[PDB]
Amino acid sequence: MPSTFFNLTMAFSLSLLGTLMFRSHLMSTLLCLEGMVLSLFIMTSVTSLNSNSMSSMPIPITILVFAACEAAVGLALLVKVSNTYGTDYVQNLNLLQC
Amino acid sequence: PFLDIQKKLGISLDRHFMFLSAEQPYKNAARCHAFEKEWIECAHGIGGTRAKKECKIEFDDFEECLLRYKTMRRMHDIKKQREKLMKEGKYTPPPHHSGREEPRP
Amino acid sequence: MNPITLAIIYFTIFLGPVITMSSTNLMLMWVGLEFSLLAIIPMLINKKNPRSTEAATKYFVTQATASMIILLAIVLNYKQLGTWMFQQQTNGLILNMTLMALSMKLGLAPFHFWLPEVTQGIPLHMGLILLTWQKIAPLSILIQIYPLLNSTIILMLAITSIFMGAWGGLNQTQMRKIMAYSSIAHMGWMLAILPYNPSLTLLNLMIYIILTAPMFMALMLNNSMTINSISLLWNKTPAMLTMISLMLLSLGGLPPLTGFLPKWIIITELMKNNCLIMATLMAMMALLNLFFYTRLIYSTSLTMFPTNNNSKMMTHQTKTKPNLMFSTLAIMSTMTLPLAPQLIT
Amino acid sequence: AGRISAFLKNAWAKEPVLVVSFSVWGLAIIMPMISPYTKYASMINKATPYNYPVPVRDDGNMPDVPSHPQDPLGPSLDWLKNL
Amino acid sequence: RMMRWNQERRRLLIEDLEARIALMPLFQAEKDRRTLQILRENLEEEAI
Amino acid sequence: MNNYIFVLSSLFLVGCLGLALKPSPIYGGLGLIVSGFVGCLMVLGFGGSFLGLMVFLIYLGGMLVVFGYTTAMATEEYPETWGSNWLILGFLVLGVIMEVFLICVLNYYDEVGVINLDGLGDWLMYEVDDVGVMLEGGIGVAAMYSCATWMMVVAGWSLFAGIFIIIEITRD
Amino acid sequence: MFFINILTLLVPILIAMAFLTLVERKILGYMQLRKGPNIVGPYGILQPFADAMKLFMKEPMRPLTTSMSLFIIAPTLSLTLALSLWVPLPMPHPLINLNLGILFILATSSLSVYSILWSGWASNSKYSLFGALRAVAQTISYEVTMAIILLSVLLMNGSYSLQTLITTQEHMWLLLPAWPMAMMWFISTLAETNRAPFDLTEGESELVSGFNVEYAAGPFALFFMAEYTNIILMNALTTIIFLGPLYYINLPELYSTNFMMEALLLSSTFLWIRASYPRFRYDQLMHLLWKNFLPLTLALCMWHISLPIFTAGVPPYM
Amino acid sequence: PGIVELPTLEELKVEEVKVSSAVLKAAAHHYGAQCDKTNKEFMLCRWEEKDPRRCLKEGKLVNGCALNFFRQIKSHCAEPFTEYWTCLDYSNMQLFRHCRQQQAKFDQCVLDKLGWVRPDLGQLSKVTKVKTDRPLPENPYHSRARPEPNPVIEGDLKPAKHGTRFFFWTV
Amino acid sequence: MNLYTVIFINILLSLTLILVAFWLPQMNLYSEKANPYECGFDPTSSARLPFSMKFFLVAITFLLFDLEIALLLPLPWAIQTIKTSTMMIMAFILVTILSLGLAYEWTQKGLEWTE
Ligand SMILES: CCCCCCCCCCCCO[C@@H]1O[C@H](CO)[C@@H](O[C@H]2O[C@H](CO)[C@@H](O)[C@H](O)[C@H]2O)[C@H](O)[C@H]1O
Ligand SMILES: CCCCCCCCCCCCO[C@@H]1O[C@H](CO)[C@@H](O[C@H]2O[C@H](CO)[C@@H](O)[C@H](O)[C@H]2O)[C@H](O)[C@H]1O
Ligand SMILES: CCCCCCCCCCCCO[C@@H]1O[C@H](CO)[C@@H](O[C@H]2O[C@H](CO)[C@@H](O)[C@H](O)[C@H]2O)[C@H](O)[C@H]1O
Ligand SMILES: CCCCCCCCCCCCO[C@@H]1O[C@H](CO)[C@@H](O[C@H]2O[C@H](CO)[C@@H](O)[C@H](O)[C@H]2O)[C@H](O)[C@H]1O
Ligand SMILES: CCCCCCCCCCCCO[C@@H]1O[C@H](CO)[C@@H](O[C@H]2O[C@H](CO)[C@@H](O)[C@H](O)[C@H]2O)[C@H](O)[C@H]1O
Ligand SMILES: CCCCCCCCCCCCO[C@@H]1O[C@H](CO)[C@@H](O[C@H]2O[C@H](CO)[C@@H](O)[C@H](O)[C@H]2O)[C@H](O)[C@H]1O
Repeated sequence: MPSTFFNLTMAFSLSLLGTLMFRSHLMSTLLCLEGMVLSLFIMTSVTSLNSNSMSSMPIPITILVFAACEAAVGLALLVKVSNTYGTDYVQNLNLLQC
Repeated sequence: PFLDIQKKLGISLDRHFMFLSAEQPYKNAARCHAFEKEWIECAHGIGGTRAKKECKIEFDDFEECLLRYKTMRRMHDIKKQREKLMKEGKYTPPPHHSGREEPRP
Repeated sequence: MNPITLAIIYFTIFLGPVITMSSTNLMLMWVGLEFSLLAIIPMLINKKNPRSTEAATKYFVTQATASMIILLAIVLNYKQLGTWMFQQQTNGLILNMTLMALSMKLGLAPFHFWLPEVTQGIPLHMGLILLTWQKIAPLSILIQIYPLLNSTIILMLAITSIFMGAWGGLNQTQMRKIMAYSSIAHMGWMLAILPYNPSLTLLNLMIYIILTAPMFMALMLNNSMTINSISLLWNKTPAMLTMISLMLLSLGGLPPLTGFLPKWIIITELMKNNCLIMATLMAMMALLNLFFYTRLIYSTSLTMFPTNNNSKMMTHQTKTKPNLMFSTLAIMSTMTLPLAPQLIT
Repeated sequence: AGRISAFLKNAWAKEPVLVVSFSVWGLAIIMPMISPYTKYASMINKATPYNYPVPVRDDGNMPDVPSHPQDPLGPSLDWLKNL
Repeated sequence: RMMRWNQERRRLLIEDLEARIALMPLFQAEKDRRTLQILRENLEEEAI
Repeated sequence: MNNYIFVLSSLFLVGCLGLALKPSPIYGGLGLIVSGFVGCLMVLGFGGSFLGLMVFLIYLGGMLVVFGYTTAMATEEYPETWGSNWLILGFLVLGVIMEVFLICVLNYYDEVGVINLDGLGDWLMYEVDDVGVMLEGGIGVAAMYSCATWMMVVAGWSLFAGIFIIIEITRD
Repeated sequence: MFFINILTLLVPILIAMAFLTLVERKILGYMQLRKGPNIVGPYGILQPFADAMKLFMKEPMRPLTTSMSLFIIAPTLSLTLALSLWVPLPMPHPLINLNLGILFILATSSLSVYSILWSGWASNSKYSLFGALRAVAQTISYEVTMAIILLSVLLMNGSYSLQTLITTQEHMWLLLPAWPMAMMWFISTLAETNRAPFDLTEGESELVSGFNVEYAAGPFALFFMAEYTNIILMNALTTIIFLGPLYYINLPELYSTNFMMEALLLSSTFLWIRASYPRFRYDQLMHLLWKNFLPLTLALCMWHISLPIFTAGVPPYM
Repeated sequence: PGIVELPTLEELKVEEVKVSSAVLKAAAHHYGAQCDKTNKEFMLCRWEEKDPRRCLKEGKLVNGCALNFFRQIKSHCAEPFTEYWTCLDYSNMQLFRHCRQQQAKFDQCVLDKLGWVRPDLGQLSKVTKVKTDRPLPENPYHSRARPEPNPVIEGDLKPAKHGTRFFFWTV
Repeated sequence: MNLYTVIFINILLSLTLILVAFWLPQMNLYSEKANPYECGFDPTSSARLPFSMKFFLVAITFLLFDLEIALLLPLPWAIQTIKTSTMMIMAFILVTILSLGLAYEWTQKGLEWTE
């Protein structure tokens, strides 16, 4: 358990680094936001199982429920960004500086 | 909460599964139910600031049951001291620790 | 959008903060933060043009990343203590990561660069919602854990926000940016006093909301986004100049207007705790707000900028705005200092 | 009251999947209300003994708690055998 | 027929669970002793 | 078998390292499936079952959609792979070096606290009702229908509203 | 002794898979008024082995535009998951006894869609990309209903264990209390396995060969072995779930023989269906599943939630 | 800080009930209705005491009665019993329903030979009351004294002296 | 352990057949053989260019419905509760809002593919 949380927590940090360090595609930054959901879900699942807290096992499911909605809303926005410039490159989303 | 509506209406939307010692399905206690139930009863009514000092005994025990830092430390020391003796050659485990016990029942 | 969508979307926008505010469990507080994030997105991007799409995108990736960090705090805390609420014994680093994430959600500097741009790409009424109602949920979480917050992080964020909000707003000709930087500066005041007296953070929030609401309503009257657009008010809605000016001075903290009360009481309570240096810089940089609020007043009520020929048609027509709420919020947001003892406590 | 029959016959002719879907959806919400067996669903689940029935200390004021399980007192599952 | 066969299976499960309950005292007595010896046997080796 | 869980969490870590370097979303979706599968095996090792297979099921349908969106919106002429660019290839290799270093280092200065390589496996399952019957994670997750019904209201409403939310976002 | 038990699963299945290719070509034959294979061996029995040997001596293809890592992985994954779907099947005792077998079947089946996607995408050809994006469309079509149909049937069964379906159907096929879900279940399995009238990913008429157009030789052979293994499995699964074979604890040989007869018969109906109908349009496959099956499946889910409640017919947990 | 007290290996010695699970399960229903009082006191000891070291006597009387119960079957109904559990052992879940014919023969041996009646459906899962002379523990959790509450403040409200006292405001 | 063994055995067979397929045949590679296929003529453009998805709205609606499967899959355990009235009422509502959500999308031409 000790070794697992450290590896899981560092997994969350790597995805937070991935999310905070953009490249071209906006879709790739969306997949890092799913790397974070997966890390958090696995931590919560292991925590609840290790402590035998069955009443907390609903909570990991809601994380998946409220993580899909973001993935859906994120993908819906990615469609509107593509319908404007023909790609999902972030460097195009810069009109608002002025 | 910031708007104690649940407390006002007397309902419980999410108040009843806040901690380990809460009710579980089919009356299955959680790990460290005894310790947590002690800590929450110790720190009840005296407030957070008093509880941080006057229920330190209950809390440090619950923290030890939940995370077992001292237990792993202690069992690390016993196994590491035995590793040292066996390399020198001053200790051979018993038969019941080397896979040759007379099993119970 | 059809009435079913509005009922569903506007209910969800309202629902989010009420779930965060009424919830004992942290995961349900997080759930309310998700409802607000998801349901505001269609509202922001309704006009569907290149600018609102960028605004709704920058907002989503900012607020989703901040959500994941908050959730990590809620989960690392459940690992440490087996409970779904922050305790006095919660690890220190768990609390700080919650603070930085929530400030990222509020727009506090240095996590602020998103807010002025998002406010710029969206319609005025959704800027009103975003700069007002959307701040209550992150703030209600923070007020629930004020005994735990590290004051050094809170004061550096507040000092930064008061400075950046002042400097940022000084360079803006777009009204929507002037409102975003106005927001950033005021959040600095709410946050600076949070670990000491959370009641004064609610006073400063409420007074800011009733000042920021009519100000948007005033710009929504003629749909005026620039300093030159708002300069035509003398030839369009001259009846509005008397209360735009006071509200701008009131937002500036000038006595004897209601907006002096929040700064004055926060400074008073900060120095009850010996927070002399921070309090002095805060009040000294709030002076910069008044300068670019004064510049706006110069352009609208204290001078008459050149007007155009087509504005004569505008005068022949009859307006049905503003409503009865604008007048009620204008008076209460400016002429209520003599009721100060009834507002603080 | 007269036009509806025309509509329902129309839908039943050309959209039986939806007419079947609404009927089954609505028939599933009525059947628990009127069945004279809906009450046993809880009872049978309550009569399934997963955890150990931890005995209670007999102080002396327990005249309706069996001493031995084969006593004529206590909850009985005859209604379930003969169900 | 599913109804009548599921009800029969509920009775069969109750019989099978009552068998377990009739025996938990014996397993619980054995679990205690088995666990206490194993803890005592580590204690006799920590001392060494 | 004493290193089993440690290896699964080590594989999970890499899958998110590869994911963080962000090659073409065709491969980023491949890392999420393998991390999703690896992570599923961890929840299984710790005694879970329903929670393990669900996160694997849900992420299988998510990457199916994500694949459809990549070929339509996030595809360029020369999709990048982890070996495509020397600089990314450097940080994937270097990233694995660091963990071999951080684990070895942090294991040296505490020996038990964080990483206890000396005692991998000894501390996986703490307690377990040996004579239990009702212990599957499904029973705990199923409490949403009786005890934590509030969880399901917000979850159901989240999804219900989302249909209205996306139909308006994507509307022409 | 467990390794010998793998042999008596993976080998009979692979032999049975091959002869399904022969039975397909002869049943399609006689249905078309011809004879199908009957020269390569007595009545063609050696024809499957000739095709296999020829395909593994055919030169394999490494197109210059192809992404080789996924190009190779995809057929390997395809055949692995086809064989792995079999280890939990109770006949009547399974090789691997899983508590949530039904989810293992659902999850393994879904993951096999990525062999179609990755192969098609890795081919870097237009026809192979058309085939892949039909795999995406086909899965989005049948996935939602297929899981819910299983949920409805399992509320009469009590668990996700496959071995408990044997005991549920001790006195009656689940086909009777559930024939509406069996009808919808059966059509899903034709969509799950890319079988006519749903062979849209391949679809030789419109796409030259769809996802595997750039595959030749032994790598292409693995894709087919996977396709025909799945046919037997999905019909074997349908036989367990809905047509419960006779189970006597004293005659386990009876259950297997009866299980086989019904699995063969259902496998034939796949070949019968392929000879009888035109191919769906893959946009119309979505409309079939979302506008017909899904409204019915949700209603039946609500019917079967209430049904055990108002008849006091809740299945036991164990 | 303390030294955990553990019983010595000779405090834990009893005569074991070394029979397979099918043997127990075949005799489970009669045994529950014969060794009930002894069994019901050990469980009361265990839940009341929350300590396995405190019930190492009631738990050896559990083994005392379990062995007596089997000695009564090894002297009246050995062969009817051996056909029954040997047939219960075959099934992979050891289900009663595949041996209703051998079960009947074993019941019709204990009933006539020993007078034993099989408990009906639902009787073994009842909650019974057990009489014992063991004292009731009063602090089973070994808890300390709960810290005192903050003393309440007595009195009736009076208006605030000189009003709000807020800077220069009078009222 | 068995379930790990049987799947490596499956993987090794799939690998073993893969190796034989590549190192057994006699291979003759030249550029014109290994070009992509396009019905006999040269491709006019790479196959990596964007491919418009006419069913994208249904794709993301699959995600929302996919997670609503994750909420119905605990039902087999949930019908074992004492609180049968609650379990059933929550189940009916959940399926009914999934249906109400589906009806809204159907009537909004959401299930129709974009032309
Ligand atoms: C240090 C070893 C530990 C593991 C390290 C990897 C952790 C994960 C980091 C993920 C982010 C990668 O960080 C990366 O930063 C580089 C700049 O360096 C940026 O990348 C940008 O510049 C680089 C450098 O020219 C280009 O190669 C790249 O195509 C472009 O997008 C991106 O913002 C991000 O892709
Ligand atoms: C704004 C909050 C207050 C209102 C509270 C919510 C209740 C609203 C009740 C009024 C409802 C009217 O909402 C009704 O929505 C439907 C879809 O649902 C719209 O109808 C729409 O779908 C139908 C489907 O057949 C088609 O004709 C067409 O695509 C479109 O008109 C109607 O045009 C509108 O009349
Ligand atoms: C318990 C539930 C709580 C429900 C809370 C409801 C809060 C009140 C929401 C008010 C929303 C109406 O406010 C909003 O008004 C503005 C005008 O200012 C309109 O916005 C308008 O902007 C410009 C000009 O103004 C037009 O070109 C545009 O097409 C139009 O949208 C919006 O269409 C309407 O939505
Ligand atoms: C995707 C890449 C995955 C690769 C991940 C790494 C796999 C290898 C696991 C390394 C983890 C430590 O692996 C192994 O752990 C054991 C106990 O668990 C350590 O400790 C072992 O030796 C020590 C003495 O040194 C003794 O106390 C005892 O024999 C045992 O504890 C070993 O020194 C180490 O070799
Ligand atoms: C305006 C927006 C909001 C409107 C929509 C939401 C309405 C609320 C619907 C959810 C209702 C949940 O209802 C709430 O259920 C919980 C458990 O589920 C009950 O709470 C119960 O929990 C457990 C049950 O085992 C007991 O230990 C506890 O003592 C008891 O209170 C509450 O008494 C009931 O109020
Ligand atoms: C917004 C979406 C709304 C659409 C969906 C609405 C669904 C509403 C469903 C109402 C059906 C509830 O049906 C109700 O079932 C419960 C239990 O199942 C029955 O209740 C009965 O059985 C239970 C146990 O099963 C007994 O403990 C109880 O004393 C008895 O009354 C009620 O007599 C019946 O009325």
